[PDB]
Amino acid sequence: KLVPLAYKQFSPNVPEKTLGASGRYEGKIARSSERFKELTPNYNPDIIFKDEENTGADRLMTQRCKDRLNSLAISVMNQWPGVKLRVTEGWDEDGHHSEESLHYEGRAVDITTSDRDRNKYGLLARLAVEAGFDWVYYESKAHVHCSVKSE
Amino acid sequence: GSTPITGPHIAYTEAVSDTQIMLKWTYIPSSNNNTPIQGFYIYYRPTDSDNDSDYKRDVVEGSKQWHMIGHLQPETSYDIKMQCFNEGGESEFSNVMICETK
Ligand SMILES: [Ca+2]
Ligand SMILES: [Ca+2]
Ligand SMILES: [Ca+2]
Ligand SMILES: [Zn+2]
Repeated sequence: KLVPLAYKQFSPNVPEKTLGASGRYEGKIARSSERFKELTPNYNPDIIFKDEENTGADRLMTQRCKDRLNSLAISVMNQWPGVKLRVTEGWDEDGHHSEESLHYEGRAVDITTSDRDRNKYGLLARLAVEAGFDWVYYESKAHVHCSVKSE
Repeated sequence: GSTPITGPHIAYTEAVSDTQIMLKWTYIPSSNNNTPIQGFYIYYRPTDSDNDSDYKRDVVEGSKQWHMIGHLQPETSYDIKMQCFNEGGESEFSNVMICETK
């Protein structure tokens, strides 16, 4: 029943910021802002966080995002023995994503498998759809982008 | 020449080819009391690595506000961050950008 996504495919196959998918950008969330409080760190041991920032930013995400990510962590481990979900980007303050990226409000993650096997990513993406992410995009050969609706 | 404390901010990173990535940063000299700056260190590592010892380093002159990293691998994601320095020492790292060659 699980059909991998192809490179560059997104599901549902509509724009990320439409109602049927993740909906509109509501504004960047900065570290000092009142809105920063609606992000909480995901400390699930089932998930590897890249944290190249050495700030813990990658762990920060909305509740809806955390719930979907934790479900996906499970299905990754079930699909591939000894492999775990890895998050390269969560909430972001570095600023390299698209203008009005959902990363800027903690509603998106970029992910790989822990073994960095590029040929697992199409199926990883399908697992993310089944885990309930509101939009999943096989954005790069190097990672999958997944996002969620606002709370 | 006090050691710099505050580092540069990388404004953007963009691939120019299958082996090269352009980065442009802002550095405001007043941010470190106009201490003289000898140059910048630009660090890059394949994004598949989470080992902070795996960054390679380019040295750039202190007047530059952009640099092209070359000799990279095609269709490969890199983590990119930077410091400024002088005889006293080095700043903290900049923000960390992620950018793929073509
Ligand atoms: Ca660390
Ligand atoms: Ca990150
Ligand atoms: Ca980031
Ligand atoms: Zn993303």
